[PDB]
Amino acid sequence: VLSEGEWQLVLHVWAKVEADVAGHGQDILIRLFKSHPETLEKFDRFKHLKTEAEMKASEDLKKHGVTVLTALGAILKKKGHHEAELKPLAQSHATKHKIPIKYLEFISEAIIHVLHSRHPGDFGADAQGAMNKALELFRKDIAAKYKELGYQG
Ligand code: HEM
Repeated sequence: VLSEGEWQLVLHVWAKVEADVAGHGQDILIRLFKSHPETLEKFDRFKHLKTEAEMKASEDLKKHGVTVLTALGAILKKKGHHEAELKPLAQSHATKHKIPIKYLEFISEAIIHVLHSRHPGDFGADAQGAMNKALELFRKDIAAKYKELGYQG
């Protein structure tokens, strides 16, 4: 359970993201795909992309980055009271997209890295720890739904 002070740190940096949702989504997906290429293989939509320059030039990838970060921002702004938002995401990512929990750990690392690059003054260690906690809570609650459905592994 995050404290109120931890949530304020999370949402203070997140408010900085929402000024350029699409640029953050590109950086985060690109980092994810470069750092963990098995993740790219889960997107039929993106698996033709073989270079970082091709990734950066894809408008469809940029669109999907906005989809991802819009869903995550709606979850973070619930401060843990996010059952209604996680249900459908857990269900589609477990049963349709077939995304292991571990890949959610990978994208959490990419989110943290990109927020540190773009917002260092609002993402010192206290905020990095709080955001780590927020993303861990996201994964914990998604993993419980995966387990229900038979996909925790
Ligand atoms: C912060 C974590 C994530 C969030 C908030 C998120 C959010 C979303 C949303 C909102 C959609 C569209 C609606 C739906 O299908 O449920 C989507 C689609 C999808 N997601 Fe994620 N996602 C996350 C992580 C991942 C990861 C790590 C992967 C793969 C490694 C992944 C793979 C996919 C795929 C394959 C689709 C369908 C894309 C398409 O072909 O249109 N997601 N995600």
